Amino acid sequence: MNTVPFTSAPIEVTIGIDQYSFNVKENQPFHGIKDIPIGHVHVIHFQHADNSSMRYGYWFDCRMGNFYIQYDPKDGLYKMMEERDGAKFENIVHNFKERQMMVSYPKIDEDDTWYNLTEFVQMDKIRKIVRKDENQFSYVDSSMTTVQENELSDPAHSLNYTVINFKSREAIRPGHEMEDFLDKSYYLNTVMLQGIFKNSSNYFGELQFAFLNAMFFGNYGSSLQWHAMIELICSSATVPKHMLDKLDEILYYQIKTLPEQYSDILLNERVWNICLYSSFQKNSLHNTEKIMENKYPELL
Amino acid sequence: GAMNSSNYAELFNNDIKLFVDDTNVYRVTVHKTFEGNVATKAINGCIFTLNPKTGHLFLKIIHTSVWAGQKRLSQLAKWKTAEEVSALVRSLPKEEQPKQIIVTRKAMLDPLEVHMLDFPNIAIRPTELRLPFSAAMSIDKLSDVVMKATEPQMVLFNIYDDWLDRISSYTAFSRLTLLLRALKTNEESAKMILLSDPTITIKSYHLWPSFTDEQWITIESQMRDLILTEYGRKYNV
Ligand SMILES: CC[C@H]1CCCCN1C(=O)CSCC#N
Repeated sequence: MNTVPFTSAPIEVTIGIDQYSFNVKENQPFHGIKDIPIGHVHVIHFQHADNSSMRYGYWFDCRMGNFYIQYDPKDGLYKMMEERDGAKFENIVHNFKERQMMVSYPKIDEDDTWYNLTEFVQMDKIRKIVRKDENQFSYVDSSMTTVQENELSDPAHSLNYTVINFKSREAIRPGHEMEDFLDKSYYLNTVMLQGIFKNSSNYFGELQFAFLNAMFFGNYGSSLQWHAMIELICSSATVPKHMLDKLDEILYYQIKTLPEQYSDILLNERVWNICLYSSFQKNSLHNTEKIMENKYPELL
Repeated sequence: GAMNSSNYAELFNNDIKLFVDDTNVYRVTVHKTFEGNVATKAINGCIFTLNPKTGHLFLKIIHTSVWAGQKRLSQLAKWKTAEEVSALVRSLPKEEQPKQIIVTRKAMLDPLEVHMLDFPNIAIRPTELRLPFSAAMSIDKLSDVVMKATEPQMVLFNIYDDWLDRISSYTAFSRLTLLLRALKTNEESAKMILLSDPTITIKSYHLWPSFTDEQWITIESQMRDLILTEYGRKYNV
């Protein structure tokens, strides 16, 4: 079990840790979050009580170092930092535990939700999508745009997701125009899986990270990326059976964790009606189809 | 964006553009099988690719052999059309290639867009105009060359005959669309108007009769009347 502590909470803010969240009042005695499960990436995220503009947060892996948060009154935000001195951190941390000024990462033991949402997400891949190599952790917020969004403006602050474009030379073999546009199997399997991602685990890690950034930060480009990665699989006639099975479980837990009041914006009608009802895989997503119908029959 | 009544004069500016109509590419008669089922039998079709400024018509004849052993032919026809239009463009010299291609049916957009990926600077546009180009097979010489073809074939015409020696492209296109609209709404009556007077002939190298300017005004009026009539006969007005 690991701990992401705070120097203080000088402004009223709603603090999220993974799918959990709690309200902290201005200058309330809050010194951080303990009992954080080792083995997974995590995200700690913020929404100020006074300017709900900009949700922002930090992806991190407690294995990669000791990371704490101090409010910066000049830049106006809670920043993550990486301490390089052990002992002082553990001793102050012991003291913090001792004064019980920390909330406990509140994981029900029955609950596998976070694992299932982050199964293929690795910090190494996050850090290549979010480029800032002097930090072990990665900042993301509501407004950041993706590389592909920028093509159609500040590169240092971009989400460098893998570009998918169904009407592009990368996706369409000369001479197979109709074949490849109606059956994206060659774009999926040869171009993206074998060529760019190397395996389906790295494909799924990016898909999962894109969903999580869309859900937690309202990041529009991430939502587009999530749906594009789904559509590429659902529009391929030839998908390894193990990827189809795993994709069903992936999407099931994403739709399960989405707030019901956010469906209007984060879910793209066209992509889901095609994937579940009109596409090659219309019959291969039973668990995802079941929850979408019992929870979002409106969209369909 | 899309082409409509508002940006209508853009057709006659000096940017090269082509209309592409695919409504006569896949043509079938629907008949009964000995077992009382229904079957289609294809006949030769054509792609109608037209420069509205110059009248130049690239009539790509689609021979029924292209469909042999193929499935979902109506969908195939759109991709075949886009393949052939892309091949036409690649065959033209650079200075003759169009800057825009306007498809008459919106289902041609993605097929053509995908075939033209090598041409990022050629805009593929739809249109809100309901153009009567389907009636091109009511022009006798065009219909004759399609039905007689024994192999795939490209045949070049000027769909305006020599009209541009005396009238502008705008007026020529308006004349063409009126003629085609009449042939579409009542082919028989339209052909009666065009070929009634035994003294007016079609030159061997033309598609339409050799009307004087005054005769063209009379013809055009008669075509308007036919269209309005059928609009009455159809709607009971
Ligand atoms: C995160 C709790 C500790 C240990 C990590 C470095 C900074 N820390 C502070 O509390 C900042 S004010 C106390 C001092 N120095």
